[PDB]
Amino acid sequence: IMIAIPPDLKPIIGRDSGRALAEVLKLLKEFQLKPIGKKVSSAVGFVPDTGPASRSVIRSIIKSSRLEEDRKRYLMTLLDDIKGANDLAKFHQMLMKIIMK
Amino acid sequence: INRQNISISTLEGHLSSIMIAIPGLGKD
Amino acid sequence: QINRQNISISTLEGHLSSIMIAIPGLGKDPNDPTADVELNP
Amino acid sequence: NQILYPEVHLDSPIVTNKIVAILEYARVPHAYSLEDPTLCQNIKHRLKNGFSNQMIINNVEVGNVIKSKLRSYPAHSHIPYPNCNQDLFNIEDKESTRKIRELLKKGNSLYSKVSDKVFQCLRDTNSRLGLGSELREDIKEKIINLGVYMHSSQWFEPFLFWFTVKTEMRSVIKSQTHTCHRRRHTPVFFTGSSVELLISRDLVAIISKESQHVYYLTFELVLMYCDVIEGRLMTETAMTIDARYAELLGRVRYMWKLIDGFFPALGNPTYQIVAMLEPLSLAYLQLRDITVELRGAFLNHCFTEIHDVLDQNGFSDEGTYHELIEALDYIFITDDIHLTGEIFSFFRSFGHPRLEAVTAAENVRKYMNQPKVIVYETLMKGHAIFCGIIINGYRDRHGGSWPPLTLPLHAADTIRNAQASGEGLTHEQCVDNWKSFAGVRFGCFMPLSLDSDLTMYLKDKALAALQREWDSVYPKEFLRYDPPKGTGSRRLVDVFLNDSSFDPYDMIMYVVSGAYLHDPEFNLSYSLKEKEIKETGRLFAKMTYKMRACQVIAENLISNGIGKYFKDTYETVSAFITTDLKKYCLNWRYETISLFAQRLNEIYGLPSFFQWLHKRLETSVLYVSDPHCPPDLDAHVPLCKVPNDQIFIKYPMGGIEGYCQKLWTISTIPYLYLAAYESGVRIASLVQGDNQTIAVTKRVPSTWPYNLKKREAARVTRDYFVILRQRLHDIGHHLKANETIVSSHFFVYSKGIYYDGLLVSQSLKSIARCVFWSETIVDETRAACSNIATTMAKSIERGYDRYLAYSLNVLKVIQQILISLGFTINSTMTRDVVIPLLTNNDLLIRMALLPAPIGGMNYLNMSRLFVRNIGDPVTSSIADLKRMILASLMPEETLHQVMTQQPGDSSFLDWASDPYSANLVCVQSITRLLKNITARFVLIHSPNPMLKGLFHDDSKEEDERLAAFLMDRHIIVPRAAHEILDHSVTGARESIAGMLDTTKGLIRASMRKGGLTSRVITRLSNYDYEQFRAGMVLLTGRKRNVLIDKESCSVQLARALRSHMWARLARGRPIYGLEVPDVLESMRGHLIRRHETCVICECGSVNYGWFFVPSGCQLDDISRSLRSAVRIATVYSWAYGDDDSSWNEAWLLARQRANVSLEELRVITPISTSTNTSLVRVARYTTISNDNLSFVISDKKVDTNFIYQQGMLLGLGVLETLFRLEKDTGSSNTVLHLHVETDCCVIPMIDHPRIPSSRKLELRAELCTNPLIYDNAPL
Ligand SMILES: Cn1nc(C(F)(F)F)cc1C(=O)Nc1ccc(S(=O)(=O)N2CCCC[C@H]2CCN2CCOCC2)cc1
Ligand SMILES: [Zn+2]
Ligand SMILES: [Zn+2]
Repeated sequence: IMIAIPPDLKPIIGRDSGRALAEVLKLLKEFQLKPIGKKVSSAVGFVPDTGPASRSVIRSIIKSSRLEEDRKRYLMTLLDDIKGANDLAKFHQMLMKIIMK
Repeated sequence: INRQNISISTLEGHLSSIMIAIPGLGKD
Repeated sequence: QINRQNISISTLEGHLSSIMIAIPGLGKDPNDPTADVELNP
Repeated sequence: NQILYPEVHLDSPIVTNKIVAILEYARVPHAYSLEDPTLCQNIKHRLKNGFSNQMIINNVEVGNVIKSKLRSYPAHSHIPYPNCNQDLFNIEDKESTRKIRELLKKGNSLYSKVSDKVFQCLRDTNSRLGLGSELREDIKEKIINLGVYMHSSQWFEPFLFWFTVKTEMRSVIKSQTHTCHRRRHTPVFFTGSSVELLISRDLVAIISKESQHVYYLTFELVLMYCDVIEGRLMTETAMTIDARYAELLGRVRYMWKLIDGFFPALGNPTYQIVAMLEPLSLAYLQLRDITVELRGAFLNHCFTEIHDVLDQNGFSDEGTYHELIEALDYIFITDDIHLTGEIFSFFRSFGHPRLEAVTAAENVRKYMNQPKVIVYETLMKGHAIFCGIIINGYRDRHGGSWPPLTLPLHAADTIRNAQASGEGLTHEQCVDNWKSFAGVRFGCFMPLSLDSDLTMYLKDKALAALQREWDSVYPKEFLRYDPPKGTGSRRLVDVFLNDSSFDPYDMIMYVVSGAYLHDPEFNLSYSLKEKEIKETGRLFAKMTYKMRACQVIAENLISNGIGKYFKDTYETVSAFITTDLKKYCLNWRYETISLFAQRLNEIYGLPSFFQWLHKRLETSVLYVSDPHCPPDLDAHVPLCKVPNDQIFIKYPMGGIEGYCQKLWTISTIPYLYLAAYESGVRIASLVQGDNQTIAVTKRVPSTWPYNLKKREAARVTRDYFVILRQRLHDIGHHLKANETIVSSHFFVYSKGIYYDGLLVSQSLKSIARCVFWSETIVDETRAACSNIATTMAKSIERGYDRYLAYSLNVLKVIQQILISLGFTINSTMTRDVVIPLLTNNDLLIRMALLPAPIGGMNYLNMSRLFVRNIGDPVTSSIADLKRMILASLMPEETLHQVMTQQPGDSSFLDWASDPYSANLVCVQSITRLLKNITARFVLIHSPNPMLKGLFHDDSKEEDERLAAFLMDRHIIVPRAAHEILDHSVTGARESIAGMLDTTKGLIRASMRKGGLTSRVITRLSNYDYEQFRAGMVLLTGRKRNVLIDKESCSVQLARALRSHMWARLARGRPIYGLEVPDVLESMRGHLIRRHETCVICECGSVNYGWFFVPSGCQLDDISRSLRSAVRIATVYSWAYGDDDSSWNEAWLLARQRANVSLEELRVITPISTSTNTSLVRVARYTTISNDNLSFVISDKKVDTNFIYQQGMLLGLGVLETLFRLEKDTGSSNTVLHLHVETDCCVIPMIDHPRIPSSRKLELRAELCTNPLIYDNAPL
């Protein structure tokens, strides 16, 4: 009854006949909700990334923590040199562990 | 009767999955 | 068999009769024809 | 006509068009830059044509003067607002404001004359409660040198500057705008030490000397700056004098000093960073979460938005961003939760953004016209849940049945059996086979409650001119063509009253018939909102008369009928999801609303009625209009041929905020419950203000790590949020990811930001709003001296210090009387009273210290600081004066003066309409009196068929007659008289007249009509002289009273006071049932430590409240059915009480209320033997015991003579003020005894059987039949 439209067949009739022109071709039907991933930084769970916002919020966590000031400067120093998504995330896990301790 | 039943069931399943498109004009 | 056919027919009819209250319009008067006249004069 | 002084506070939204128009008329060069050249080019072409009028002839001279003077400083520049907002906060000069300087200095000297005595009295009061023998010695110095502190701040000079400028401007405008004198000479450019003001009729021009920066402002800017600076001064003083706010002081000071720096460089967008305050506060509070995965969640998006706004404005560098991050860090990161939420208040103390008109419609025009795609299956499941909820809602209250309900067609035998038998059903079956409900059809079983009251229509609003004449709202000059005349008024109340034929089922029928889709006059318009903090901001909408009426009727119907349906080992944990709700009304659609609209059209009887909004909108064009934003047109064309651009909104689909609110509110829940089912967890919802909150719960095993439970809650809620976002995107509404906050501890609501049981609050929110003039039509000292005390009493309970609040109130009152008496724009203050007051000193301070209910001008008595409501506002103030004269703050003569002051002249009816005031000469409220005198006329001369016959010419006559009959007996009772008269027809008229509000426009209209006599105009405009005359004569009168011995108690004193005062109507007959003892006179206390005795508990006193708190380390964290208007009958009958013969009169007045028989009344009334809280923390650690409190006077089953609630409130107050500073609770546990003794306040009451009737009763000879008035045909 219609052309193969993603099931590979999902018919769609607009309010009137000729009103689907906005979402028929923009494959290429509609920009759907982005998949909320536990690996991509989203408001349902915080994970770091290469953005400067990540470094800033990490420093802010270190400052707001109830951790000693000498150890605060310790992690400051140990942090100034890190670079890389994987090792950033790893140090993040270690930091969560230490502060929850 | 069996093929008629299954054909009607597939048609119902087709019509149970349908999108609705809305324009952005009042009277075209 | 025939009862299954009729219940499928009624399901189809209900689906169409509920799509016609939200498409909307496109007919003689499908919007709100079933409401009684009014509760009070 | 001269009784209308200009406004005294900012109420309009700043608009950068008005100032530009003013200056372009003035032909003064400027530096503003606008988006739309419409206004500029239009005014340019008009002035080129050469049209002008008196206002232009006026505002050209000011420009010529500025042009003349500018040549003195040849290196000047205009600094636009708010790019200039840095200097205008530090501006100052010593010379140009000299008068008010001497004024405030004299005020400070006056205060300093008695500061010591005030401290002595306060310390005595404190010691009386057993809180020690001396306060914390770091307080006395502040209490004494309070004035010095307020003078040694850093905002005093700008405050003086802007206050003087504002008063000068008000004087000029009020003097000129009245047509008494038409000829006028231009003002001259004043001079001074460093500034030079020019005050035109509408603009202010400031030119410094060393900087040569030039400033042009308007009346609105002047008002706003005055308010801002005054608030900053009061708040900084209140933080300085107190100690608890030590580090908060530094924080706020740094915030001010920092953000004030971005203004001269960033520009208007700075208000975005300003608006970024609350989210940052919530994120920094989240930083202390217990599930380490949530830390920084919202913080990441906040920082991303900050970096976005910076990189967009153009600060492409990165070190600046880093430094801003560090600064915000130092500002917000702290260690005290109760102070984490204090920055919430200062969010408004940076001014307001100049918002245009285009960039407000540019947002909604793009958010409305945009296609969408929904999923039929999800929509149907939602509809199924909705139908099910309705089914259960009706199944309750009806024995569990579906009698008038739907009729399925092919539903499964399971669901059909529920209807067949009568049980209920849950969301499970509905979401399982929604295919069942696909095709049901209801039957109306709910009546339209239509004659309940007249509140909705009477709530004042605006309107809009008819569709064919929409260019009326613009003035004549600001267009390129002459507009037409607007005949339809813009006053809802006036249009609704001056009608002739009205009946609500004419509007409903108007909609049902479908005429509203061809009514050739309906129109809708948009207008900006004031006091916003976003350039986009918001708007609000007004429309035409019939459509507005239909809308409010429909809203009342839905909110008065079906709306009430949706009102409502292992344990439960719960997370919290908060999200904003703005920009949701622009995302509904017909396709998604039609189902519920159809179902309501079914269960109400009305066909095709509950979907009118989109059906009418989709063919009507909207636009936003302000008197200085003109549409770029050549000549008048209808509303359709306009191009959809830059002010207008053609053919929208989404709704408009506010309208049909309840519909959306009750239609959104099924999606929530669907997501809840899909995630297998129960939820609850709430909407508080401008953001939805949701609480998702989950069951867990009892014995477990608390942290583990709080982790499991978050784990569940993550999946739940994912599912809910998916479903809402399926339906069409995209719940954004960033703008919501997941938390394990807290959620914001109106009163405060709740957090894990204890509520944190912003105490300093109210202090910043105590000002020198209350908001009224005629500025009145009696009004301002109350507007001060109310805000002080508010700011007290939210955390501040009682003693410092009292001292600041006294200082502000003494500093307000001086301004109202020696520096004002009033014209009645003659030298012959201005001098004899200012020359003397002790008289002035005495008049300023004496309480109000006795005759002075002070509106905050001591007993009010602790309890919420005081007992008897006469005996309270008398005891207050007694304590003052004991502490030697006032001489001895004052008591006799007040006891022998000269009475007034009052009626018999006001004694009933206000049952506590021992009335004095001219102590009324001008605005509150003018309201009624201007209401009664319009309310009596309107032919509306809804209020016919309710208001004859002889209203006041029957009023006074009924009041006299009720009152005059051998024993007077004001309380029952007040209650009955309010519950009778006269009370109905009074309530309607008061509920109907007034304004300057309506008052001026009634004046032009002539509903006020010139005699009354004189009596009103000559008022404020009279309170001063009376206070002078009371404070100078020299009499005595040999019976007065100042050791006689307050109640036995106030009885004599009332009697002597208004004896002209008592003739010696007593006055009973009005006075109770005062709290702070008969309540001693004692602080039981570990190992000591209890002196005042052992010297003879035996009754006392017993409080106990342990050493728990905390303060860190842990034939009648469903009555109708007839209900007044029963309460009135009980108020009259059981009187054998007077049962006749009781029945008579109840019948005048409504049609009821004597037997029905007697059986429906009851019969008695008488014919007469979560604002503090330390409360949750106490254990109150009322063991030894049973000893009350006569210990009877009568109302508590002293209020046990007030006793407990005082106990909790002192127990709180003990631990205000220390974080922990100390070493040991503390007990508190609170004894009372009221033997000197006992009344030897002699309860009479009843006052026999002593007058021939007389009423209206024709019982009224108006529908609204109580039902003369109820059953
Ligand atoms: C479909 N969906 N899902 C969710 C949720 F996220 F919670 F799941 C929420 C919704 C939804 O649309 N809510 C909703 C509910 C109501 C309105 S509103 O127009 O009436 N208006 C504006 C917004 C805030 C409420 C109200 C204030 C209007 N002021 C006007 C002046 O007087 C005082 C009230 C608009 C949208
Ligand atoms: Zn005791
Ligand atoms: Zn007493």
